[PDB]
Amino acid sequence: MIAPMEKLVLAGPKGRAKELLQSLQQAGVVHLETLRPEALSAYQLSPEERAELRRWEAVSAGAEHTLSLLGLEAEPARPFPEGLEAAEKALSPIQAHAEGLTRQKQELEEELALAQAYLEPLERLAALAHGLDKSPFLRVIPFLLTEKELPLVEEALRKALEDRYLLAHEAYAGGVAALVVVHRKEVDQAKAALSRAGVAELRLPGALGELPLSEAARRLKERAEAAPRELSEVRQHLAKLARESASTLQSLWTRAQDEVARLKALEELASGRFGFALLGYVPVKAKPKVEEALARHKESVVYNPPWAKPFELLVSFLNTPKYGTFDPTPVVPVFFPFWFGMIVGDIGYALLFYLVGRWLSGYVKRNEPLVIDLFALKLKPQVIGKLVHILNWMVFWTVVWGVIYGEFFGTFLEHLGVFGTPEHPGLIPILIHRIDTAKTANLLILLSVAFGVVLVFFGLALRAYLGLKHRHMAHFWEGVGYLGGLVGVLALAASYLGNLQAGWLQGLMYLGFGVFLLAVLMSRIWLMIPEIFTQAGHILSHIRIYAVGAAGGILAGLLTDVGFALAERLGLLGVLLGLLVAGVLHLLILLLTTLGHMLQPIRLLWVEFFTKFGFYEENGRPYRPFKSVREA
Amino acid sequence: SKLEAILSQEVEAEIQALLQEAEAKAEAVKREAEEKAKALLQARERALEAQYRAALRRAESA
Repeated sequence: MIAPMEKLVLAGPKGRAKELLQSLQQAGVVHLETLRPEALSAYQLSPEERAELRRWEAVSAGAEHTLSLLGLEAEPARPFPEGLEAAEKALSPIQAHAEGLTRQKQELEEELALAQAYLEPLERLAALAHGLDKSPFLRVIPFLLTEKELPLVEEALRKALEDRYLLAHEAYAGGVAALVVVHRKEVDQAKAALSRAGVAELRLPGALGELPLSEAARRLKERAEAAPRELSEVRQHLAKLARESASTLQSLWTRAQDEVARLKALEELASGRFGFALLGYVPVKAKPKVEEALARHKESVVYNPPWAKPFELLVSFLNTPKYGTFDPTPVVPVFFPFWFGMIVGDIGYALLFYLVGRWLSGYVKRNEPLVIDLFALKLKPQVIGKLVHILNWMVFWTVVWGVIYGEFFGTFLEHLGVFGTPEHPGLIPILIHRIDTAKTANLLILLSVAFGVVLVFFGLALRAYLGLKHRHMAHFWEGVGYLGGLVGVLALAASYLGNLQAGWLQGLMYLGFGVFLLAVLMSRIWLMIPEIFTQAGHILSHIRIYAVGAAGGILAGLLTDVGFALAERLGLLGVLLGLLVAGVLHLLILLLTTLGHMLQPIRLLWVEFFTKFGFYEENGRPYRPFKSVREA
Repeated sequence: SKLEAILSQEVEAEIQALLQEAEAKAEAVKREAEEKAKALLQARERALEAQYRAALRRAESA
């Protein structure tokens, strides 16, 4: 259709544009536009085109509107070749009919409601009133009043009317539907009595409010009766319109929308590019080749194994450029051992999380609902669940390996020579727990420390690469320069870590280590010296975060002592299962906390990443929140 | 490039239609003149012929 000399649109990160542009040139494409800046020159546009487009928009919108009144909206699937005019035409009869039913249907509901409310008090008024509704010789005034209010209005009336009214009420509960009958002559005084009071007349909607009550009542009664049945019919028809028309609506929708995009596309490019990515034009010899591949860096719109699997997807995301310094990707293969490896549980902690994974590949029945995680049906976005199968793999793996460092843990919390712990007793493994014991514990703590060290190096090294390959001497020196300090830092720790080694051995070396630092920090000149203290907080942080990942972990395993070996009396094999009153609970409590746990790692990681150590999402900047990023 | 080849050829086809029209606007003029002239000689052939026949008539009458 439109773009008769025919469009391809590619979209993306701003930096990639030249490389993208090159990929597009290769494909078989011709007449590549705009190519920096914008504003095509005899390949633009006219409102005629726009008008026709407007017609597609009208249909598009219309299909949605009608779909709306019914309820739901369509999904990307099968458009189909149409007349645009045809599409517009198509929409009209069906929509109007459905819309018509809708229009009646709300009106019916309202009718039903109103009628229901009014009929009974009005009936009460009518019953008192008869003979005198008619008369305008005499006048009668309906109003409803409640039974406290029965003295207050009665006083207002009494003052005006005296006794020249005879004053009537009929009950219907919640008050009595009331009449004053007065002479017609007395009418203002009577109405005024209501006015002083603030008591209100049962005037009702429409013609009905105005009426002789008895007669009015008949009509009102009829509405009450009629409306639910009427509603049923209309509702059936509407329901009927969904059942049949939902596919129809969709096909139209898909078409109309796509067309709307398609049309739009032509219009924006016509004028003025994607932005920083790239359009262009093909004769139909050029047209088949071009779309299919042209290397992932971009989004277009058309006219061992565990370790490979999400990473494989990160290989492409390596390839998106911006600079000669290396790009986002690393996070997923970097996380995994520790991620899993905070989880260091036992029979009742870690080792049952498989069941949950088995409820993501098998499911559950025993409470309300779940059916298939692959079909990800939900209380809050379904969609996501289908997408995050990449995550479903990593999670199934997370538990599996996590269970396993729990089982590493139960090597050292079973076996009778290693600790006092049973090899496999009459209660349960991991029984009178002892990794808590300070010396044993000390080792597990110190275990945590190491991963933090890795991170110190990994980040600053990447800074030196930043300036290396983005060429900034400023970045280079900054990333490199801090390492000048480091030998001396290692000295100071060591004098306590070995209690000896340095700090008075390599502390003479400290005297020279401190100067080396400030040399190239000084080469940039840098009044921006002070910061170096703050860097000192960070190292310790790695330790602490890991430390907690251990400690809170460890604590968790030691909580299964007070979960399942003991928690009232001392827990043997019956009071043990008097703890099982609590035991089921502890699983769900355990569930809550562990969501908490993982996020520290990533926070940790983010400290490094968004100090621009390998990552060009960071406080914005193309690429997008890391939250969204790593998951594929 | 196949696009610009086509852009040339088209504009060039557009030229071909301008010329063809212009030619026709010349031809119609050419043919107008031709009729116009024919019609004029006719008017004077008629009259003179008559003015002859009658004149001589007056010669006879004398």
